[PDB]
Amino acid sequence: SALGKLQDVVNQNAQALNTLVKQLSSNFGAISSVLNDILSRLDPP
Amino acid sequence: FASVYAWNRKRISNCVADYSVLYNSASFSTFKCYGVSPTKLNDLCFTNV
Repeated sequence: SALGKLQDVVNQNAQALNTLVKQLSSNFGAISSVLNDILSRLDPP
Repeated sequence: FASVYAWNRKRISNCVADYSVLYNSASFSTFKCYGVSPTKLNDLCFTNV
């Protein structure tokens, strides 16, 4: 009133989940990152 | 119309424009859409055309 070996696990796991969430906003070479804006202004082919 | 070397440029403003009266008019010899297929135009929303 020390615990860094326990805070390291919490931090590493949050840092991985954040990267997974944030990769949902890359185009990977498409026109939009959001699927609804490809569906709305393009036709199936 | 206007020449090819000095084309015109109209900046369409707010106005419920029906892209359907265009698409189905059958009087057009060429109607290509690039960013967006034609049938999904009459439901979208733009700010400056």
